[PDB]
Amino acid sequence: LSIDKVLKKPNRAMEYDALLSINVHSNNITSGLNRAISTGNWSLKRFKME
Amino acid sequence: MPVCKNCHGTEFERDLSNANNDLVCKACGVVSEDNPIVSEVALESREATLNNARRKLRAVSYALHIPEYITDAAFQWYKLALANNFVQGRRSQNVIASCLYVACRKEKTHHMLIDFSSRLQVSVYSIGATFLKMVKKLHITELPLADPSLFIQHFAEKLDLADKKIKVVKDAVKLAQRMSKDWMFEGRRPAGIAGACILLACRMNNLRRTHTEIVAVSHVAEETLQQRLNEFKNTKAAKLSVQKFRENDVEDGEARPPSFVKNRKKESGIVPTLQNIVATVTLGCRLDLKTVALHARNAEYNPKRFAAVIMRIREPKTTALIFASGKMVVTGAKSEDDSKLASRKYARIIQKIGFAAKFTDFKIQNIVGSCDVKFPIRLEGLAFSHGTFSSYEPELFPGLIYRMVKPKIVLLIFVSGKIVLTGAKQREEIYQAFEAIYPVLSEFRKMSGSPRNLHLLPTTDTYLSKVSDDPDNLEDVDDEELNAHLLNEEASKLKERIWIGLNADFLLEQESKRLKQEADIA
Amino acid sequence: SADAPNPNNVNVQTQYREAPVIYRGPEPSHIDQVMMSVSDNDQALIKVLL
DNA sequence: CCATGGAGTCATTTTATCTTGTGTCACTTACAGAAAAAGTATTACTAATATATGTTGAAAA
Ligand SMILES: [Zn+2]
Repeated sequence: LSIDKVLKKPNRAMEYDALLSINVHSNNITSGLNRAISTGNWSLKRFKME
Repeated sequence: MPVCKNCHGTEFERDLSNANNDLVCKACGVVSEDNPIVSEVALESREATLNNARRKLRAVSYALHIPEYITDAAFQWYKLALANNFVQGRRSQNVIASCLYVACRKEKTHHMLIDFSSRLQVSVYSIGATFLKMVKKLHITELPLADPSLFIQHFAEKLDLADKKIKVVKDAVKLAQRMSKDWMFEGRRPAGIAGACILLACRMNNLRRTHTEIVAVSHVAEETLQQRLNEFKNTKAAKLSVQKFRENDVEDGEARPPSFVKNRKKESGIVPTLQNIVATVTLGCRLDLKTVALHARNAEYNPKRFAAVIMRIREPKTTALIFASGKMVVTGAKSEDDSKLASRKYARIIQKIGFAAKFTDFKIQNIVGSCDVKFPIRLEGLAFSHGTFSSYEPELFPGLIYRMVKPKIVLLIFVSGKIVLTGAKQREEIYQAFEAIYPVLSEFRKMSGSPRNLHLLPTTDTYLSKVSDDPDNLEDVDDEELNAHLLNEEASKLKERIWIGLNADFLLEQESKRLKQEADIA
Repeated sequence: SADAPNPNNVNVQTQYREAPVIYRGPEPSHIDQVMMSVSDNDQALIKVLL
């Protein structure tokens, strides 16, 4: 999704790596993991079992 | 807050000892609260946009490693700037950007606008522009003046190396401090001089770290870096003290920033000067910019580029302007004797070639002026004092922005003391503002004098009267060179042949959509 | 502080509600090691042990 | 005028369902997109300033 809001609007030639947004987009992997291991409620939608 | 119903006591102690939790006053003994009851355990256009602002806010928030704190600090600023509707039509990033920015500025932390953009492809101007605009549409304090003494911390973090850098830190700090004191700090992009200090103290601690390796975190130019460096090499007691002992020498010596040193390179009682004056004139009739573009010496017309025609002259070296509606702007006028003079003259092509086009609604839209006090100025405390009426941004532009409402003029300021002044419709207002603020200039100095009379030269309307105000006096003031500024018919034939030659694609889609007008009903 | 700040302060951030935490216990005790530090988000952190 | 056929009502199971399940501390941590409106960024002008920036290149060692 966050790769697309660059690519909706053809602003000049769009490349500019689109990468450095990943830090913007991170800690869903970290903080989401901390909060998990501290609280101990594991939300798994992939197996639909929590 | 209540009172003893007996002793009329004004002060209470809760008593937590015996697990009654009484509430009683020293002079009464009567309780007040026994039994201390104590607790335990959608769709709107504006509110939704506030939630979105939260999301784009959090997103950019930790990315720069900023406090969870400062974000909800700045989110409020966004809510505020929404009230004046400054945030409506401008690219959302540039808004959430500065709105997040000024916050961590006020807290005096390390974050930087140049650093702040690279989250985007954008230019550290557009963001800077929007930023400085929301400074106008709100009213903001002086506090956010950053120094390198803050940035050298975080810049030191990514330098790798070892514990020695902390030593280097103090080695750098007192360095930069003296550099601020030695007077060649002002009016420069802070992150650069910070990196310069780091390169120095690092070399002072005898390590090898390349310039590239420095600017990676410093986000400045190599050339800039060593330029500010070599600017440091020749400074006071630079040679003599550059050895050990670090610096126990706090002695400033002299102070000579390159600002007025270049004033020596080409080398009150000094009057501000008139650079240009902007005005307007209405011709009262609409013409064809294409048709007028046919015969002129000074003309260019490309609605694909700009919808109007260029008009200029060699003397008195004026441009002014022309519109399609038959109005115009006046530029290139150093005085009023030149302006209404030229303002009438540009109508001589028209009334010679084009429509009736009389001379109407002549008023100065702005006047430009500049001068120099010939001594240095300390801005860092200037705005820190007068930033109610002033603003100083090291990053964007070197000098200081001053806002005077009385009279209403913006005063552009520099280190050398050269002062450019405009945003005035009146020549007297210039000497008014310059006069009144000059005591602030004499107030801030480091170690002419007499204003004489406040008004010396004749007024503006005198020089406006020195030119005929009657819209029908033209041929009399016709330079006779404009009689020669008409090109012949053939020059318009082949010259227009070139114009349309290149413009048949622009007028192509123009008239093509003019056909789509028929396609509308279809 | 918890209220909504504005770009207006003439002087005071001042007025404080002091809410000291008290040691409510059945027996006298001693304070030995008292730590001052700051977490990753840069906010003062005080931890004392009795 | 009577045995028959057909249906109408009326017990009777067996399936689908829901309320419970010893007590007390002591901590614990509304979808998305569409259109309308508002406003703005260029898009030229001087015109002073003073850094940055790049390049380059020229000039010197
Ligand atoms: Zn009482």
